[PDB]
Amino acid sequence: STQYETQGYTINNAGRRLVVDPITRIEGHMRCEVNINDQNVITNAVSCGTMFRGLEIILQGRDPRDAWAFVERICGVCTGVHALASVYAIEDAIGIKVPDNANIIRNIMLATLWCHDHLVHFYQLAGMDWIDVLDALKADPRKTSELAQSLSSWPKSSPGYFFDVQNRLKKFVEGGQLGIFRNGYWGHPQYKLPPEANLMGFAHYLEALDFQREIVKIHAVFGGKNPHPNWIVGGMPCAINIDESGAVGAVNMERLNLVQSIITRTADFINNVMIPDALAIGQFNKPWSEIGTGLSDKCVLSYGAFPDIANDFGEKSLLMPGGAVINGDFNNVLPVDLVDPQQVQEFVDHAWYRYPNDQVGRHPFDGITDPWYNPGDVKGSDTNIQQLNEQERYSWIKAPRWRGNAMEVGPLARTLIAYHKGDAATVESVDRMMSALNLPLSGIQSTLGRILCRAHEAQWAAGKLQYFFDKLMTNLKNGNLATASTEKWEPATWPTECRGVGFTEAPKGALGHWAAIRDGKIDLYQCVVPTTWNASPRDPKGQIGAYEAALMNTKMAIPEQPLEILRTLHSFDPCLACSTH
Amino acid sequence: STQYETQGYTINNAGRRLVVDPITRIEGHMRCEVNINDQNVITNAVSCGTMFRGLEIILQGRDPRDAWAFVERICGVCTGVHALASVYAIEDAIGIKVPDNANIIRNIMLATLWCHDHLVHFYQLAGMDWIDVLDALKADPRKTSELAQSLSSWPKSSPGYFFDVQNRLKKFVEGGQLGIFRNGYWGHPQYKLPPEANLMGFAHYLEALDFQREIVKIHAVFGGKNPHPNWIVGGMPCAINIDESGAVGAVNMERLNLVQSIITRTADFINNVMIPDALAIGQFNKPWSEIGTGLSDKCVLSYGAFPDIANDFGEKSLLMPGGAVINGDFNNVLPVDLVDPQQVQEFVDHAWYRYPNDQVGRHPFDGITDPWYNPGDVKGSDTNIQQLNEQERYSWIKAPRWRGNAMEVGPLARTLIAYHKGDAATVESVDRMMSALNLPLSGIQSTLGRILCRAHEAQWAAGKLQYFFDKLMTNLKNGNLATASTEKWEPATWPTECRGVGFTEAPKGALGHWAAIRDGKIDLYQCVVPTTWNASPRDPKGQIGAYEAALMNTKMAIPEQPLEILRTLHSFDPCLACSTH
Amino acid sequence: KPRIPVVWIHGLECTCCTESFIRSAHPLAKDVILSLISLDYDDTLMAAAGTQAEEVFEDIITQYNGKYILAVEGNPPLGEQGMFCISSGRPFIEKLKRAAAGASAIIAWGTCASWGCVQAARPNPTQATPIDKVITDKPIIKVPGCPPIPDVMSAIITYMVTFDRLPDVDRMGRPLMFYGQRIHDKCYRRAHFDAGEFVQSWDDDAARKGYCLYKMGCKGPTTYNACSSTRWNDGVSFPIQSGHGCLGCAENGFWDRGSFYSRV
Amino acid sequence: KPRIPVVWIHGLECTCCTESFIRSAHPLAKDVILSLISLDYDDTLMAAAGTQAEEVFEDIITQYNGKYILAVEGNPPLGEQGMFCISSGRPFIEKLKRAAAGASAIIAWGTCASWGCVQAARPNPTQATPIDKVITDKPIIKVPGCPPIPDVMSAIITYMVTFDRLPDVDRMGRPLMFYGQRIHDKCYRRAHFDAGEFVQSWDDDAARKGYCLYKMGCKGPTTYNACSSTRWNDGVSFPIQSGHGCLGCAENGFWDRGSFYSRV
Ligand code: SF4
Ligand code: SF4
Ligand code: FCO
Ligand code: FCO
Ligand code: SF3
Ligand code: SF3
Ligand code: F3S
Ligand code: F3S
Ligand SMILES: [Cl-]
Ligand SMILES: [Cl-]
Ligand SMILES: [Cl-]
Ligand SMILES: [Cl-]
Ligand SMILES: [Li+]
Ligand SMILES: [Mg+2]
Ligand SMILES: [Mg+2]
Ligand code: NI
Ligand code: NI
Repeated sequence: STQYETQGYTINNAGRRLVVDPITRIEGHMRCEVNINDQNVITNAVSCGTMFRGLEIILQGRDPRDAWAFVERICGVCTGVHALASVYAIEDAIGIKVPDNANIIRNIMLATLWCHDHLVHFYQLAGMDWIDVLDALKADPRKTSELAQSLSSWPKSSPGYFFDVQNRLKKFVEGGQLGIFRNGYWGHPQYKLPPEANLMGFAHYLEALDFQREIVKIHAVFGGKNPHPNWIVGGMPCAINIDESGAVGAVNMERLNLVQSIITRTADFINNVMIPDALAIGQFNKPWSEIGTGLSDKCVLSYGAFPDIANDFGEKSLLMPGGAVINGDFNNVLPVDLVDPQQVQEFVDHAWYRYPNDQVGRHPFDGITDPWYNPGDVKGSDTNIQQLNEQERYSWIKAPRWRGNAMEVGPLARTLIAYHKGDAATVESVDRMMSALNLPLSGIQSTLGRILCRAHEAQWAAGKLQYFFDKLMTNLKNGNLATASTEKWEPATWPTECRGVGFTEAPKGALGHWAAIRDGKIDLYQCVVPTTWNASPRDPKGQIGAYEAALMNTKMAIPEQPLEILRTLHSFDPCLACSTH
Repeated sequence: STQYETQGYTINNAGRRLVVDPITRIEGHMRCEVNINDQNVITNAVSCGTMFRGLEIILQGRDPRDAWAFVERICGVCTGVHALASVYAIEDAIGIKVPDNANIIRNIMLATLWCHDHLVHFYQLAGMDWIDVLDALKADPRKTSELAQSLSSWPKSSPGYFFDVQNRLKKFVEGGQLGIFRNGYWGHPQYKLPPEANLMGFAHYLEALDFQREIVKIHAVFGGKNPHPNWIVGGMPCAINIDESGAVGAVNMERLNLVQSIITRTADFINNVMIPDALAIGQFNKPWSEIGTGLSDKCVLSYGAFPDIANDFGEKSLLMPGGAVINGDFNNVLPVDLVDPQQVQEFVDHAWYRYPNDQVGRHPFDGITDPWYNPGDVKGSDTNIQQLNEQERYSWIKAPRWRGNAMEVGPLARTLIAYHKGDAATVESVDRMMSALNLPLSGIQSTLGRILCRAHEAQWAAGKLQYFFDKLMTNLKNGNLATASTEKWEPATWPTECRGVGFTEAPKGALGHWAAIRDGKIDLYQCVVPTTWNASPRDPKGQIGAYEAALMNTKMAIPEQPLEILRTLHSFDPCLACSTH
Repeated sequence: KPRIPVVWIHGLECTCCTESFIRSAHPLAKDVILSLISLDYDDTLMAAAGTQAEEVFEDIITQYNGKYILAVEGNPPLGEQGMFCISSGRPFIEKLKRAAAGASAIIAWGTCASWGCVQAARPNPTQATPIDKVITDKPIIKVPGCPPIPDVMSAIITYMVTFDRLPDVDRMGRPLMFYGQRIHDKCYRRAHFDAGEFVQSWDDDAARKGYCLYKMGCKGPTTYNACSSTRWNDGVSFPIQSGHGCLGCAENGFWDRGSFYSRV
Repeated sequence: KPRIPVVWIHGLECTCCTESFIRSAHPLAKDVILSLISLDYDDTLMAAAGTQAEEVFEDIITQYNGKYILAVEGNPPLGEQGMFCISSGRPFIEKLKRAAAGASAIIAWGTCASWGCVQAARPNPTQATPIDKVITDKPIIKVPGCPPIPDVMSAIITYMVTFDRLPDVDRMGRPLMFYGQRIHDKCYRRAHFDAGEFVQSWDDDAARKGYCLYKMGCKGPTTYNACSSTRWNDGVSFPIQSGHGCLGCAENGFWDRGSFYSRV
């Protein structure tokens, strides 16, 4: 066993080793290992992506116009965000500017995804870490109604409703077919909600499972389908026709009316169901404002997103702020440049890839994706990993750094960047939220904070949907219908050699695609995705990524039941297919 | 002025005349006139249908296979029921037997229409006679929540919900644009609900206006569209394909899944919103269990409906019983034969038609539709009527009688027939309902009873929808897919001369279509529709119809405000386009 | 801010177009009534009856003279001095003329108001007459169909409120947005038409595969509407999708073009 | 009454098929999970993780040996001794074979489980292999599409529960009910294809009238699925309706049939 110091942590692989493989209630494949000391506190944490597909390799030789459709399949959870980053990257390379309606519709696609991804994550992925579903069977339906009505105006709160939900759960459990609830952590001492809050949360789990299907009808209107809507280089394919013959073949007033109906219902659900439930989880789990801080008080990163000025990716355009903080210095939010070779670099000395020199980091325009499964001694075999060897290569995830710093990305990172850049709406919302919980601002830099920031973002994105829809309708009132630029559609119009960056804030954090075009085909396509940052393995200095840092120093009540590990990992919304691509 | 006695009433047209023209919150065109004595009691009531189109004339010379599509357009409120009666009549004439699944699907279409029609009538047509919408602005939202939760498990009951509904109404009236509420009867002493029950009912008015659009998706699956779905002589055109190539072109498992989802939601809304609201109107308006009796304690009529044995229209097959009661003798439910010339007859001595002898009734196989606008000695003139002359011709509605008796039809009539034939489900439902109100069984023979029976029937029909769906799926599991009989589709297969009767129970009551085919064409097509019965003018004996009798002896608080007249007429759900056709 | 006044009157009709309107999925008819328009007169839905309804009619057409939209369902009969359709003891046509005189614009909902529909089919016993043969001095937007599609009706209303203008129309006064193309030019069974793949009798193997309904009398080739694109009842179906040919119900005279089962 | 046990495993995938399943409109995925099946193992949704999830897996496949349905999303990679996809420290293929041995039947959800999908596109770096090339002694129902249509997924589940049998399949193992016909044989733009009425460049006048997307690379003419009839997201749209040609995403090898914008 060894010990070393990094980023304020003592990384010590003495003591009992715990393995959690598979991690469930995530997208894709992850393994986690920790060591715990004699006080059952984590002194070592190991993040491992256990899948790889090789989209960067598959993209070589494709037509740049097709790339969006391939890279969209990096992930079906954050469906659409890779298509958006792709069309941005190809347009940046060739020099294409899209019409305003295409930009607005792209922003609608991205805000829709934020609402949908954040809502499903809150309930279906993270919720059962916080809600003891089986404890809901002990609740009093009238006290459940009283609790819900004290927290929200939401209509669905009758005692009979909560009794009916409870009875449906009772009949489900009674025959012993517990399905997704089998062999859960129910009754663990870290479950702190009262029975009435568990029944309220479980009822909302079911309401959100139903309602989430409606949100993506917006993607169906503009993008044909969800999951995996369609896009084009040059704008969007959803031609508009409001008042001419043949509007039945296009986005017409009836289609737009459908979109408006979904926006309203989406805001109503997030504002009156998810927001109050997030605040209730905070009220009953305040100690988790001090657990899983990790890198969130050290190093956070946003590229920014939602350009409101078409084809302008600058600070005055992006509605979601970009910037970086390092060394815990929130008074100096630094500018990010995705072309600067000294800024974003990926290391592979602890990952299953070959570089000519594994001690240096490669900017994505110099990126290499040459898979090399080499686990070293794992106390088993190459096909039987009993213990990863975190001293050598231990993951399919590359290790991104920013100016050599290990960063956290995602809702909490973005909230801290916007707050410290002095975004008025963010400062007011964050101060009011932490005031409501009677916690200090520092309480947001935590596993609880990640959950609260995600709910706040769903509300922000539901508001921005209406803003973008109204912008589209204003253009249509002014006779501006254009949805595609085709001046540079044909490959004969492109530069023989060019390169471009497409960037955005996916629901999980900062996303970039780096593309080089030569002779009409993709010569290089490198992706660095939010979970690549967060779930990163170590680098040549031994620096730990966001997940490993957030797990460090965590108390476990019952080593064999990894509820605290799951709470913190799930708070980042791990997307392992994204992370590995 | 004159006075005569009929059916236990003293018909006296001395005294002040009141005119209500137009009658609103009905389908189509109606005029009502009454005389009231010094004590503000109605001593005379005059029912006038103020429209005619002449479908029976238009159908002459048509192909019998087309007839359903013409007569469907008798009414868009009871949409479908005339198409059903038509295909039944033509099949009866020609000798066509449809496959079981066609009969099951027709029963689904009819049950769907019962649910839809009864729900919309309850809220959008009759509701504002009982609910004081402007009084809802005075309610306490918490006391409204408490009331709603005392009556129902329905989820949508939070104080915040009732506050939000109340504020929507407050905003609606704040600009002085009261729309459908303008110049209403609000504050009339016969409005008896407390403010919290007004707000609960108004919230449900809005929920029912939204929800009713979903019910008719079942019509769209099997019949293409609603209003005015499609049918065929021989069965239904909605061919079924579950497990073969090309199921995407037919009623397949996904389409049946949509039908099942609608059935469950429809039952849940009726059972947990409409049923408790009907009982609440009963609880606050018990005096109306003694007002508007009319013919309902004398003469009631049902043909019966919902044949469960395909092509068997007998008593062992019909799930909704048929029968007639006369002379107030509910111990003697009499069988109805729609071919017997001595049973159903129509008179026109008091209607705008020509007969060779207007002092006799004509069975519909001898029917004549020869329009003759002759209002005679009115106050005013033939194009400017101030007072109809009820001693001569005063309506576009013919006067049907059964064995010479004036009958009431519709939900109360059917409920009384089924109860007194000993239908177990009907006896249980009625007994439980009148027990909850602490009212005698005689309390159903009233204006309030017509509303309670309509709500009971919506619950009955929602249950039958599941029963029929399950029967359809049982046939499909057995490989029985057939939906059409076509061996007599071609005219050369028909009898050169034949005649048929198609009958059912439309939402408003007993419906019959009598058709004669000769030489491949419609020779005669006569309709007798439920509102023809109820809104009937007088006959040569001076016998009054169901509306005129139910209005007799009614007290009015304020002669110039016809609230009591509207309550009793609306309780029958008048469909004037149906009545005149 | 004040909502646009709408007066909705009813001549000879079956009330299908009112029922269609309330089926609207987006916007809900509830939201159209509460938030988008001021539905200031409508016999189907209004609280007031009789003399109180007459007062609303008079008050609205006076106070908002020149400023209301007139929606018309159904048609006036010229037979029997107009007394085939009576309102407040007088011919309906007098109410139609009074309402039309004050209107900024007239929406003719449905085939009845646009063309005549079932009551004008041979032999037209009442001499039922479409609105534009009686009202000759006002813009009339025809929205034909028996009834028109619910979400078409609500989209036309949202267009007028949002864009503050009438929809552009074809030479017959129908909105180009939903009536510019034929049913058959956006029909999902067109592949089968082009291949000669036809239903020949109900529930044959062709019918069970969703083949073309041309030989069963489909009038889609001569009918302009949005049924094969926008579809019916929140996109759930349309006549052809559920196995019946188009009757032609959006076209003038469709009842008297021969049997519904005779080929186009 | 006991519900049929279902074990849902995940190989190399993007999770789009799981997301599609939860979009189901009728039956709701909620009611499938609570009332129609017993979803006894599913990494995306289950409470248990790690050793507790391994216990559920082992218990269910042992207790219900011969009696559970195995749903498979994604595929096994044969490269690097299978360690491109690692499950409890061992190759995913081992968990696939253990789960398959006890199943009564296998549903291969999506083009990944059916054929390969994007990870198998040239040059297939992981040697991603469809389920039927590894599991050779069990009934496999292929439900292809990237992802398949939500209400197609739930209709196949309800068919198997209601009818107590597997759907009948074509020669490739695809359910005939939803894969028996081509997208182009039920496409509502086919009238335009037959008339030579084509979009030639994005947002041209043809695109704004809904003309055919053949010259923009639509692969509808060679693709079997239900997208032009059942459509997507409760009937709201499908690729072609919103203006993009079919990519061909239900067909084996669709990524490597040339550019999506090159003609069929
Ligand atoms: S079903 Fe009717 S509209 Fe469709 S292709 Fe055939 S003839 Fe044309
Ligand atoms: S859009 Fe595609 S599927 Fe439709 S008709 Fe044209 S080529 Fe065929
Ligand atoms: N959000 C998301 Fe998926 C990840 N990580 C991407 O990009
Ligand atoms: N119900 C109904 Fe209409 C009437 N009266 C018919 O038939
Ligand atoms: Fe809506 S009233 Fe119904 S008949 Fe044909 S449009 Fe007329
Ligand atoms: Fe649903 S996992 Fe998504 S990539 Fe194409 S099917 Fe695969
Ligand atoms: S009958 Fe009418 S509803 Fe549409 S499909 Fe034909 S125009
Ligand atoms: S791309 Fe796929 S989703 Fe349908 S329309 Fe084509 S098969
Ligand atoms: Cl009117
Ligand atoms: Cl016509
Ligand atoms: Cl798995
Ligand atoms: Cl493939
Ligand atoms: Li018969
Ligand atoms: Mg990468
Ligand atoms: Mg008649
Ligand atoms: Ni993802
Ligand atoms: Ni009617």
